Amino acid sequence: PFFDVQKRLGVDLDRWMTIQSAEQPHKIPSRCHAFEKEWIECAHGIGSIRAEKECKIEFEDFRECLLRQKTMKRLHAIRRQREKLIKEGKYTPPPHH
Amino acid sequence: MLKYIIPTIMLMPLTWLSKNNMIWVNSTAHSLLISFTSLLLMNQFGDNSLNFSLLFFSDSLSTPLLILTMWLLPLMLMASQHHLSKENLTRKKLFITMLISLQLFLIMTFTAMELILFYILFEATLVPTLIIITRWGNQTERLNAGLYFLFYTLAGSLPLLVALIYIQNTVGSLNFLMLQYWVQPVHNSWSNVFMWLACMMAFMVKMPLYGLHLWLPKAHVEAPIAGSMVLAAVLLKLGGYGMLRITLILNPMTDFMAYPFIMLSLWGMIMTSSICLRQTDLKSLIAYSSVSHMALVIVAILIQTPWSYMGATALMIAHGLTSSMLFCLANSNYERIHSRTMILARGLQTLLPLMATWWLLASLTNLALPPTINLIGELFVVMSTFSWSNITIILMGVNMVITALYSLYMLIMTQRGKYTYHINNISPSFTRENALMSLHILPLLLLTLNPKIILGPLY
Amino acid sequence: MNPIIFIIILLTIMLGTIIVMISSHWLLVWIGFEMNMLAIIPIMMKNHNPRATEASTKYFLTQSTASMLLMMAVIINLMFSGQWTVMKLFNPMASMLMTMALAMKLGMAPFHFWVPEVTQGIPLSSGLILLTWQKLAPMSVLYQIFPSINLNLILTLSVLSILIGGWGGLNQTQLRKIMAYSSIAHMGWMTAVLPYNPTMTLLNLIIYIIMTSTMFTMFMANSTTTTLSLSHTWNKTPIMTVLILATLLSMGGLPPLSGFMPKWMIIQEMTKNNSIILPTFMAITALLNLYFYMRLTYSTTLTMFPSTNNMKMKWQFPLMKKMTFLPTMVVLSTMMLPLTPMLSVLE
Amino acid sequence: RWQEDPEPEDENLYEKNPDSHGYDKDPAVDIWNMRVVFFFGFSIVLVLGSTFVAYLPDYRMQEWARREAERLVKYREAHGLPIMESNCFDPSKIQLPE
Amino acid sequence: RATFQFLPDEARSLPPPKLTDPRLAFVGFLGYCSGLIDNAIRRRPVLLAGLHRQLLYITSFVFVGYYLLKRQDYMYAVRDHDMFSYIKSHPEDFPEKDKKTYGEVFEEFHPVR
Amino acid sequence: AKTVLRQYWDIPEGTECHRKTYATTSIGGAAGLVVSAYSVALKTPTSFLEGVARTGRYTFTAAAIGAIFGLTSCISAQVREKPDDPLNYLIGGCAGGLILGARTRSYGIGAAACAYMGLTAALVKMGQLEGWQVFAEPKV
Amino acid sequence: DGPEKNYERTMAILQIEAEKAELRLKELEVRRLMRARGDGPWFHYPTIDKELIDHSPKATPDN
Ligand SMILES: CCCCCCCCCCCCCCCCCC(=O)OC[C@H](COP(=O)(O)OCCN)OC(=O)CCCCCCCCCCCCCCCCC
Ligand SMILES: CCCCCCCCCCCCCCCCCC(=O)OC[C@H](COP(=O)(O)OCCN)OC(=O)CCCCCCCCCCCCCCCCC
Ligand SMILES: CCCCCCCCCCCCCCCCCC(=O)OC[C@H](COP(=O)(O)OCCN)OC(=O)CCCCCCCCCCCCCCCCC
Ligand SMILES: CCCCCCCCCCCCO[C@@H]1O[C@H](CO)[C@@H](O[C@H]2O[C@H](CO)[C@@H](O)[C@H](O)[C@H]2O)[C@H](O)[C@H]1O
Ligand SMILES: CCCCCCCCCCCCO[C@@H]1O[C@H](CO)[C@@H](O[C@H]2O[C@H](CO)[C@@H](O)[C@H](O)[C@H]2O)[C@H](O)[C@H]1O
Ligand SMILES: CCCCCCCCCCCCO[C@@H]1O[C@H](CO)[C@@H](O[C@H]2O[C@H](CO)[C@@H](O)[C@H](O)[C@H]2O)[C@H](O)[C@H]1O
Ligand SMILES: CCCCCCCCCCCCO[C@@H]1O[C@H](CO)[C@@H](O[C@H]2O[C@H](CO)[C@@H](O)[C@H](O)[C@H]2O)[C@H](O)[C@H]1O
Ligand SMILES: N=C(N)NC(=N)NCCc1ccc(I)c(Cl)c1
Repeated sequence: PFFDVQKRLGVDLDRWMTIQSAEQPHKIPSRCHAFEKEWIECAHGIGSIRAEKECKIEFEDFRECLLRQKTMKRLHAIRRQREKLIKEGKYTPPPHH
Repeated sequence: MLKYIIPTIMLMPLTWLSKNNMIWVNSTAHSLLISFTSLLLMNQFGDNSLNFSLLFFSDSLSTPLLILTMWLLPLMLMASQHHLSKENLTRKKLFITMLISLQLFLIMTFTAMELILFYILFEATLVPTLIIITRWGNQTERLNAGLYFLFYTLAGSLPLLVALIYIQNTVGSLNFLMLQYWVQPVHNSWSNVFMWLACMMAFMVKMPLYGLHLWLPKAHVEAPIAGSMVLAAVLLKLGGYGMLRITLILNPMTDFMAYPFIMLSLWGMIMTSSICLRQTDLKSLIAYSSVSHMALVIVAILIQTPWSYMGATALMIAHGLTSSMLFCLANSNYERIHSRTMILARGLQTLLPLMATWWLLASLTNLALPPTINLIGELFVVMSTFSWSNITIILMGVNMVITALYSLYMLIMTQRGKYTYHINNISPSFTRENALMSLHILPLLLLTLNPKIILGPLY
Repeated sequence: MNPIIFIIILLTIMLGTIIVMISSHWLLVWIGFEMNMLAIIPIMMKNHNPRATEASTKYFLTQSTASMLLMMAVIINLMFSGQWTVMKLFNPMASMLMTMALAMKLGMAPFHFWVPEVTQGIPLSSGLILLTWQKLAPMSVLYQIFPSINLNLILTLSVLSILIGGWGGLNQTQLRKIMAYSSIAHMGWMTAVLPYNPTMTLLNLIIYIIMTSTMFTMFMANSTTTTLSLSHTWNKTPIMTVLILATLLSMGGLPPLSGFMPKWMIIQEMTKNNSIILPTFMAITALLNLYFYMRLTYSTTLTMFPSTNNMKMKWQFPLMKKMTFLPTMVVLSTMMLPLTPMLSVLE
Repeated sequence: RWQEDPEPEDENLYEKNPDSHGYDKDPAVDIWNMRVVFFFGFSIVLVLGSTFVAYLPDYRMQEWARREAERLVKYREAHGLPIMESNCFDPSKIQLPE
Repeated sequence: RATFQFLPDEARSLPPPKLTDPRLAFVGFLGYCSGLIDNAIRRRPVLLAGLHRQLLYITSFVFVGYYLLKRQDYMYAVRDHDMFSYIKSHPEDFPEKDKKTYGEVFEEFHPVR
Repeated sequence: AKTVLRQYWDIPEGTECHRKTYATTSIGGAAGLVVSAYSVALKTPTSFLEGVARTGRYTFTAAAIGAIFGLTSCISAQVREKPDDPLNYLIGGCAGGLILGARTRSYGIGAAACAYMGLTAALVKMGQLEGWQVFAEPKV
Repeated sequence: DGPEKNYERTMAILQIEAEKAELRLKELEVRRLMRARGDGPWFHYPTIDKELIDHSPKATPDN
């Protein structure tokens, strides 16, 4: 905040909703709760300039949880390789799949 | 410097609290008393400058300029109080306040030990100067003259501000004493070529340098007499004083960066001297005379020799009193005939015999008759430029000839010949006008008896 | 407008600005802008004439568009970081959209077209709020997001604002349009130094507000809105012409006045970072602002323009306008340079 | 056109006050203005200031330098040393490169 | 150091500005000028009118200026405390040089002929 | 713009002029289009055809200034065998100003352009040589 | 003033201006290092406060 009246007065106006790992109703956790907790605790107190490099691993995992871009790339590759073998007659899925 | 700054400020309460009919008497008397005490600044030493505090110091360069500045304030008050007689009382006090505030900025400008304090005061003098020209000038063109004066100066000053701040970043200080010991040489590069230009163009415009001088004849022709007096006597010398200080940190690059500006000055001085031979306006003639004289000062500062620095210091003081006298002389004619046309009123030596003596003395100093300090300054510069290159004596010689031609032409056209028949309001010279002229020429001629106190730090 | 309703609406303009400045959550920042926009519109329409209606409409369309880009940035930021904290943004596309969104809110070029028109179409008291108080909230956001702002984008906006503000004011005779283009020119200085030292952005912002408040208060004191109407002031109140002269020279940045202080400290910060060309270009271009300030001083103080016979009737009545804080503001606008080191209070 | 005041005539200060000094219209103020300019300008600044400058103590130590030089020449010539050496600084305190 | 505090507690370990501080005298002067301008714009006798009003202008300016000067001094003390502590924490970035005399350092000579 | 700017600065001065002239022309053409877009948007053309006419007039003028500067600056360097001399851009800059003056049928514009473009172009080469930063990265 | 007073007053002035000049240079280099490395009180851009996290057992175990 430009003026930190919330800290000066010790009143919580909006920071209860700033992060998804904050206290939720009935303790419902977000899907990326662990990832964001790890990132927040890694970067706590050292500043963004340091956190940008020293907490890169935690932030990258957190980003992967949020948007799942690497997982979708991986699944898109497997699904592509399956259609490659189905038409070429080189693989029969199992019954359970 | 507080023994001069504070009493200079106290002139403002004095003027505003004076009886309605005593504003000129009180301000004139007490500004003369301040001028008297300024002689204490001549406690100069052979090796060390006079360093009062972390803010202000006074060496042999700034001391004579300070004394010139404080002497000029009483003279400007005497010169203005006639044409301001019909002025509203409050607008008379505001006029005097502009002059007092100009003196204040000026004496602080010449003694600032830090160059960024020098810059602010150096720039601050614009406001009172501009207001004097545009509020109390007489013609329509005073408004255009104000704009040319303002924007010519600022075009150069703003680059100087960037350069000084860059210099403080890299060197760590702008204190002039510190710069003397921490100065490093400037090595060739396009980066330093423009650092050099930024450091010198603001001062070149104030001198002015030929080519960049067009603001000056405009300002003089439109300024009131007091404005013209301070403009020619002191404000031009802010360029010279600034250059004499900043060139310390521009070496050895000044060796080749000087060439374009020496060429402009050496040739420009002949061009502006010749312009004077065909001027129709008496004030404009004197304005163009200043450009020619200040061209020598620019050359002397740029060739960077002990003799040239002594010559430049004497030229600035000598020109200050002479050009101020000439503007005052032309003004006394103007207050009678209300025109600046040189050929309008002729043969005035017949009607005003004693004022014709002042015209003679002023002209003789302007052409540098020996042993006037006008000649001492001009001669020392010519000696040093001869060693810089022998061929410069050709251009120096011609300028001396043309300078005599227009100085005596101005004397002959206005003072000699037959009087103009239809002009019949040439009243006898007032005591105020004669005392004003003598307070210019007597100190100027007295300084010949003891010229070392106006020869600067290298004496 | 009922006086109580006017006070409630004014306090809501301030509450929306305050919410932006104290919020740690991007949603509450957006709410603050929306609340501020809702309250100011009736102040624009207060006099109910076609020009006020046009001004308010143009203002509403611009601010409402900026808020949608602002919220788009917040949501993109949420996708790529999963949080709402007001700080650097975590996506360059979000940074651009938010930066443009704040540029339109401030009226920086080339999003500037609304500022001259809206200012002209509303009263002087409303124009004062628009060109002063309304800058606080967007600047307070830039102050917090600058570590992720694209340098080329922000310096491009700053350069264009200084040029367009300077050129735009040269052709204006209407005082409200002169103030509008001056505001655009001054906005550029604030954002030009933001990447290097946000403390100098606040200094420029504070000094700009004091000088701009002083001018508007003096225009309101005499009910003047055009150059020629202002040229009669020497015949009514001579003192006010001297205050205008001192204030205008200050806005031009002339030493030893206060308005030189921000230009001076911004050039220092830029040179420390080896930025030499940009401050030089900025200082020279600011001479355009000085030019059309100097014209006003000529027509107002340094000459005496023709008057009218009916002007004599006004000699017999005193100034009744409140002119709140004008004695303090004018002194601050002019005589503050000796106290420049006090800028560390903003650190 | 407009309603304007005509240009006023020229006032010759000598008409009302043949003894005018050109300072003020009031003769008593005109005399005082003249007195302060002449007393403070000529009698004080120019006369006393000129006297003060003439008796300045050894402005920039030019006399001491002449006395000091005499002392050195007397000493050096008596002892057979050069009047002045080409080297300003003792070469033993210098360390050339290379 | 304290979040959104005008004067943190640690600022009390610094000496307060003197009541004869030259900077404070200037601020008081600005209040005097404001009082004069107030009389002038309202067409009252500038020096005489409303000395109670003129007193409050001087007093309010000096009051606010005293606290601004105290915070100003505090922020410069903090800057130096931060700067020196950082130098201590990173000796290898601020190494003490071996200081050569001018008799050893070679500087090139540029004649002014 | 970064891609086209990089290409110009990646082929050494005085070498492969044709490639240089393509880069300056590409920069010039883009600048002309940007000018046309705002001009058409803010000063509506009376007809679609005219708006196209205005677009081509500006884009050609801009591209010509770019090509002639790129041609002149490279050819002058190769001929003079002075690849890294700011004077080459001064020749190229002025030539561009003349093209602008010709396209406008105004000598006075041509005179002023040849000067200010001449200095500005020469100032750019010095900046490249000495590393002058226009949008300087924050450092302290 | 005698030459001795002015001489030694000058040394006092030079000491202050030299000390200030050295600090000005040191501050520029400290600012350069602090901004580049983010390891000092200056240029300390905020990160999310970790006291905002709730560590209580959640509705589901894997978090
Ligand atoms: C301190 C350190 C920092 C330095 C920064 C600079 C500090 C100065 C800041 C100035 C602040 C503004 C206040 C200036 C007070 C001016 C007082 C004044 O002008 O006199 C009042 C008078 C008004 O007239 P009136 O009230 O009716 O009295 C009877 C006459 N009719 O006025 C008049 O009647 C005059 C009407 C004619 C107009 C003449 C205009 C030319 C004179 C302008 C002088 C003031 C310029 C100020 C600009 C800055 C100067 C550096
Ligand atoms: C130790 C003190 C040193 C003084 C430093 C002055 C610095 C500038 C301060 C600016 C503030 C000045 C006060 C505000 C102006 C109010 C005065 C006025 O409006 O008119 C003059 C007035 C007399 O006229 P009247 O209106 O009839 O009132 C009767 C009271 N006798 O009232 C008067 O009797 C005279 C009141 C003062 C007149 C000031 C005139 C304008 C000064 C501004 C010029 C710029 C200041 C110099 C710049 C360098 C700063 C050091
Ligand atoms: C950055 C370094 C420089 C430091 C800058 C410091 C600036 C901030 C300092 C405050 C500036 C404003 C000070 C104004 C002083 C003049 C007040 C005055 O004399 O009022 C006279 C009278 C009203 O006074 P009254 O309300 O009765 O007093 C009780 C206040 N609670 O009735 C009147 O006639 C007053 C009318 C003239 C005043 C203009 C209108 C404003 C109304 C203000 C109301 C009173 C405010 C009291 C100020 C106390 C501030 C501590
Ligand atoms: C009123 C205007 C007055 C204008 C005066 C004009 C003066 C002209 C000075 C030109 C000399 C500039 O200084 C010169 O710059 C270049 C910078 O690239 C330096 O040289 C440097 O760049 C050149 C590239 O051209 C390289 O070949 C060289 O290896 C490198 O060291 C030179 O070492 C220096 O001698
Ligand atoms: C060391 C510092 C020295 C500072 C010296 C300053 C010198 C100033 C000289 C001015 C002296 C004039 O003193 C003057 O005396 C008389 C009597 O009291 C006053 O009063 C006079 O006013 C008018 C003049 O207009 C007279 O005609 C009248 O007889 C008388 O009443 C003047 O108003 C005052 O101006
Ligand atoms: C190394 C890269 C070099 C890049 C060079 C870039 C140069 C900059 C070009 C900017 C765009 C051209 O600029 C534009 O040219 C056209 C020329 O017709 C001018 O147009 C003007 O001249 C002609 C004839 O009068 C007409 O086109 C038009 O009626 C008139 O306004 C525009 O007034 C000008 O704004
Ligand atoms: C009307 C006047 C307007 C203001 C005029 C001001 C002119 C200022 C000149 C622009 C600055 C210098 O111009 C810019 O310098 C930088 C160096 O930092 C160059 O930077 C370049 O260096 C390397 C070579 O070493 C190139 O391979 C690379 O493409 C590029 O990064 C840019 O190619 C050049 O465009
Ligand atoms: N340049 C920035 N973005 N920040 C900034 N002001 N850095 C400079 C560091 C600094 C300067 C003065 C003080 I007092 C303090 Cl405590 C800290």
